[PDB]
Amino acid sequence: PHFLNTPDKSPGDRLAEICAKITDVDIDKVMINLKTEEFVLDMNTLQALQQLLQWVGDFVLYLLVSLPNQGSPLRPGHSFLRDGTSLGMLRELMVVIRIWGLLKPSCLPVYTATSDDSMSLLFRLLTKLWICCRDEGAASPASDGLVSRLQPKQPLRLRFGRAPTLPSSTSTLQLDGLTRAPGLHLGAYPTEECKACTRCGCVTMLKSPNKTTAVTQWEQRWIKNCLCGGLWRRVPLSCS
Amino acid sequence: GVNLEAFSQAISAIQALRSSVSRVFDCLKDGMRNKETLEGREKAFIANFQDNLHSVNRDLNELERLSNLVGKPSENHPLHNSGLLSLDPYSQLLQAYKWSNKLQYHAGLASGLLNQQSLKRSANPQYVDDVISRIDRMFPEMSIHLSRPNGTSAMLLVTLGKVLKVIVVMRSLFIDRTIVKGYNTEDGKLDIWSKSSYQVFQKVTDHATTALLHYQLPQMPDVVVRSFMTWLRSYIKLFQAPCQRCGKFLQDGLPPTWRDFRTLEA
Repeated sequence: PHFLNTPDKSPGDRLAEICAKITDVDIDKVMINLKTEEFVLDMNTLQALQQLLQWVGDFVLYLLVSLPNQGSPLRPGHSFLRDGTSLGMLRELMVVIRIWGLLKPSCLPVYTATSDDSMSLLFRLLTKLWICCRDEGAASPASDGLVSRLQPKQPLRLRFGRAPTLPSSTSTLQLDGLTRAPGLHLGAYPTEECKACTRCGCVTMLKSPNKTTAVTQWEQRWIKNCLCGGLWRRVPLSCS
Repeated sequence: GVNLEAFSQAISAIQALRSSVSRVFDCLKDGMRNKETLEGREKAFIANFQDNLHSVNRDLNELERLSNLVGKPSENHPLHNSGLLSLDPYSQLLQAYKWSNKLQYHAGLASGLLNQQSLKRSANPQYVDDVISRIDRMFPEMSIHLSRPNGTSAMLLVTLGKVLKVIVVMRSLFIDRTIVKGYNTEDGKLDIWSKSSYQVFQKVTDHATTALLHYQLPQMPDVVVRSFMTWLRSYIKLFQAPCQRCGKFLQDGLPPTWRDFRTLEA
C-alpha cells in the first residue's frame, strides 16, 4: 500500500498484481515494461535497508541454496517452493527495491562480496523455477545445475522465526513453578539483549521503543497480537 | 644455540598477535551484556588495543634478529634426498635425535624430582681418584693439582683467581679436613697445616667444612666432588652482599644456597 502514486488510469494495487504476467527474465526489462516513475514516496527511504532489505535478501538466498538440498532428512526438506504466488510477491518486492536502489542508493547489497547488480541471475533462476511453479506445472534439471554452484555472495545464519515447542501431551515436561532454565524480525537480535526487548508470542522479542524515526508502521502494526504472536510475554533482560 | 628459544618466542608472539586480533574483532562483534549504569566495557576494547600493542613485542624480535646467517648447508644432514635417491627407506636420524633429546630431558626431570628418596638404609683405586681429579680440573680458571706427599690418601690443592688457595685431603672421596690459606703455603717441603687466616678466611674454611659435612652423599662420589668444585668456584667474585650492606661484619661471604649474601645471616 506504499503506492502514493500520481492519479493514473488505474490503481497501483491491481497494476502491481498484474505485474506477475510479465516477461521471462531480466527484471531490468520488466521495470521498463510496466513503469519506473511513480514509485518514489519519501527521500528518507532508508528504513528497510537495515531492517527489511537484508531480511528479504537472506530469505530469497536461502530459498536459492535450498534447491540442492533435495535429499534432506525430511520429505519436503526445509521448505516447498511449490506455490509461485508468494514467489510472485517476492518478485514484486525485488523489482520495487530495484527501483528504490535506482532512486535511493541505500539498496540491498549481496551481503558478502562481488556484486558483479548480482540480483539479476537470482531473479532469473527464480523466474526459471516460476515457469515451473506458476500453475499446473512440475519442477524441473537445468535450474538444478544453475543453482548448485555458489558465488562469493552467499551468507547463512537466517532467523527462521518460529516458536519454542511444548509437546507435553502425556510424554515429558521439564519445568517447575518458576526458574525457567535457558538452553526477531526487524533484526535487533544481538548475542545478549541490552534494551527493553518486549517478548512476544513466537519469535519477535522486539524492543519496545525500537529507536525508530519513521518506521512507525511496523510498531503501530504489532501493538496488538501477532501471528502466533498473541503470547506477548515479559521475559526479563537476564542477559548472559 | 639459544636462538631457537628466541625464534620460538617470536612464534608465540606472532600467534598471540593473531589471537589478540581475533579476540578484539570478536569482542567488537558483541555489545553491553548487562551494564545498567555505564557501558564501561568499551574500555576493555581499549585494553584489547594493548594486546594489539603487543605487536610491538614482535618488534622486540628485531633485537633477537640476525640469529643465523651462515653457510653450513644443513649441517651434514642430506644423505638420501641430496644423495642416493634409492636410499629412501633418512628421517630415522631426526627421529632418533628427537627420541634421544626427549629421553634426556625426561630422565633429567625424573632425577631432579627423585630427590625424595625412599630407601631407609642398606640392611637385610688411586688411579680412579687421580682420573676423577683430572676430569674435575677441566674447568677454566680452576687450576688444581695434587702431589700426595704423605700417605695413600689424596692431597689436592686448588688455586682459582687469587692467592686464596685451598687444600683438601681426600680418602679417594668425601674430601674432609679443608684448609684455605690466603697469600701463603706449601712450607717446609710439602703441604702445611698452619691454617692461619685473617679471622675471615678461617670462617671460609669453617663454611667449607660445613658444606663437606652437608654435601656428603651415601654413594656416587662423582656428583659429590662436582658439587664441591662448583661450591668452591662460586667464590670467584666476593664483591656483592645482598640482604644487607657490604660491611655487615669483617667480610660478607657465605654462598651455601647457590647465591652469595651478607655473612652472619645463617
